[PDB]
Amino acid sequence: GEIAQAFKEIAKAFKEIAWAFKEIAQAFKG
Amino acid sequence: GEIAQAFKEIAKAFKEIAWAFKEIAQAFKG
Amino acid sequence: GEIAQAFKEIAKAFKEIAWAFKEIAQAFKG
Amino acid sequence: GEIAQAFKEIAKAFKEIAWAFKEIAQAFKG
Amino acid sequence: GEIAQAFKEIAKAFKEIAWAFKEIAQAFKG
Amino acid sequence: GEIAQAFKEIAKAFKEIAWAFKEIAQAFKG
Repeated sequence: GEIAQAFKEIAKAFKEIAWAFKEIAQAFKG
Repeated sequence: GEIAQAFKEIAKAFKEIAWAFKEIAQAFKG
Repeated sequence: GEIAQAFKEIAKAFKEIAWAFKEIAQAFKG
Repeated sequence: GEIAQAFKEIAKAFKEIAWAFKEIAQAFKG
Repeated sequence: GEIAQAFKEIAKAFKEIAWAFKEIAQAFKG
Repeated sequence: GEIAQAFKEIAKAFKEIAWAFKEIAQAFKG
């Protein structure tokens, strides 16, 4: 289904956003 | 229908947010 | 109905967010 | 329902994070 | 009910991330 | 299913992020 595919893409983007947030936090902490 | 179309547009925006986040994280690495 | 309308409004909100973070990614170039 | 409500709350928080990112990037340039 | 629960937890965390970014932006303004 | 598991993982990652930026925000005060 198109909706199921969109959810998969949204999950993948959330994980990429999470990883970028963690890199930014490391930049401020260091 | 219209619900599937809205989810495709949500997914598109999420992909663009994830890309921007990766760009921002890369700027904090120089 | 209003289920469709809710996801349509979510699509608009995240398009606004995508615009915002594209501008932030550009602002870090300067 | 509950998923749409959570998307809306996430969108509102993203917008506040975007505004703060803008002020931070602007600070780095004067 | 798992996906709705996960979305509620994501929304909770985003509210807290937003609070922190607003504090950080205020620090850069003073 | 799998998509529920993906969002459960995302929830755990963003709670870690909220924790990280709580510390960063309070470090910007002294």
